[PDB]
Amino acid sequence: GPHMHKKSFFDKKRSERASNLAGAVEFNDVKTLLREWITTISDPMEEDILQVVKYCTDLIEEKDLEKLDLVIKYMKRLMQQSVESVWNMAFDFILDNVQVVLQQ
Amino acid sequence: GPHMHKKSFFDKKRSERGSDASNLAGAVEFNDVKTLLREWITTISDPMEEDILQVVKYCTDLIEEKDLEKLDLVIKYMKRLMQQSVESVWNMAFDFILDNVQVVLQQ
Amino acid sequence: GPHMHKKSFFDKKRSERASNLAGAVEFNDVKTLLREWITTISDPMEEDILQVVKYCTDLIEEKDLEKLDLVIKYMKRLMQQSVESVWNMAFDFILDNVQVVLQQ
Amino acid sequence: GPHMHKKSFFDKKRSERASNLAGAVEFNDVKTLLREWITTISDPMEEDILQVVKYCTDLIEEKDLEKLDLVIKYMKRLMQQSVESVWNMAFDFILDNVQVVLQQ
Ligand SMILES: [Mg+2]
Ligand SMILES: [Mg+2]
Ligand SMILES: [Mg+2]
Ligand SMILES: [Mg+2]
Ligand SMILES: [Mg+2]
Ligand code: NI
Ligand code: NI
Ligand code: NI
Ligand code: NI
Ligand code: NI
Ligand code: NI
Repeated sequence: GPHMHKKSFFDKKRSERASNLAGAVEFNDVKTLLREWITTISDPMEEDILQVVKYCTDLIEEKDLEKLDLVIKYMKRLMQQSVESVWNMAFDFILDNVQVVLQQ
Repeated sequence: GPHMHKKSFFDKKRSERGSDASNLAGAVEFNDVKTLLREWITTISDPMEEDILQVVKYCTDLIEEKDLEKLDLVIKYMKRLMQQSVESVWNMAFDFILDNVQVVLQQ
Repeated sequence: GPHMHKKSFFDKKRSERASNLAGAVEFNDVKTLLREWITTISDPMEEDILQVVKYCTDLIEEKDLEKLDLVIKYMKRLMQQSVESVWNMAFDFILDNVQVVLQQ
Repeated sequence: GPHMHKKSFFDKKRSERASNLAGAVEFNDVKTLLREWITTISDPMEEDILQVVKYCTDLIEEKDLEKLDLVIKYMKRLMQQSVESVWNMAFDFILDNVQVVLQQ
């Protein structure tokens, strides 16, 4: 019967190419991915949001809090700039779930 | 680990009433149907695939019982409310509902 | 492209008809639904498993721990009787998630 | 509230590493992945089943019908050998969806 296709952006980008987001390790590569994600996709997928949360918590795990601050500040800018409420809510979720691991 | 909760609007509403024949979350009559519709587009910021597909089924069930008259109203109502949203997710949800309904109508 | 349909058993049963499972309030009605679910369906759906967990936590909420014990003991029997690992795992998940709410 | 985690096996294996299954191109690599998937996982995920269907259709796309026959014959053996009905049904779905693309 009728169906919708939920395509993971980060799965595609990883398929096209140690804390990494869709394979990207360096901050300039990571911000290129996040820019393409936020500006190209209209509805962020749960999988992709959770893949970003894992990247951030992996940064916390390897104590690279410098990169984490850059990643969060960049996402804050782009996602809060968005006219779409889904991207505003996606940021709150990412932030709230990162804060929890930081506060441990 | 971290998680998101995808709650079905029409499942909730069917639990609150529920059922009375073609229905949307239990609602059979147009005036109770446009009401469940009314409440969905207006409250929910991100529509769920389940709810979108529950609407498509209702519409195709109308086509099935040849109630093309009620179907005209149901689509005409959603065409009104969904197209007039600022959120792209609701614009895309309408295209999907329409495109899938048109296919069955065009048969 | 190709796709799979996840069909909710409890949604169907509710459609065909204050703590309730697919509309059923009385224990004899609830055990009839659970019997039909476990003995009729080959692969339990996440939605249906979570709909059972909600019913069980709603019982805890209205302090009807008598009904809850009957519901769990009945599901233990039927789901552990199953040859299919999916039904065995579905029970563990329901039990583990009910214990959490009981322990609160 | 209560939740289930659907972890993609092939996403994990691709993350740990032109037609490929989770990065694996050569048949011995592909059969190693399929063996670990079928023998390690109790309930196959929709995403992973659809990732296998995409690999087979990608083989059809590059006209490598030799590799496709090896992949299907191997999956037939392992998935039909399984005690779990979910794996028997997963094979039928993969085969039926491959036949559709072959019939085009
Ligand atoms: Mg917040
Ligand atoms: Mg269209
Ligand atoms: Mg346990
Ligand atoms: Mg399953
Ligand atoms: Mg077949
Ligand atoms: Ni279908
Ligand atoms: Ni979790
Ligand atoms: Ni439902
Ligand atoms: Ni499709
Ligand atoms: Ni939760
Ligand atoms: Ni994935």
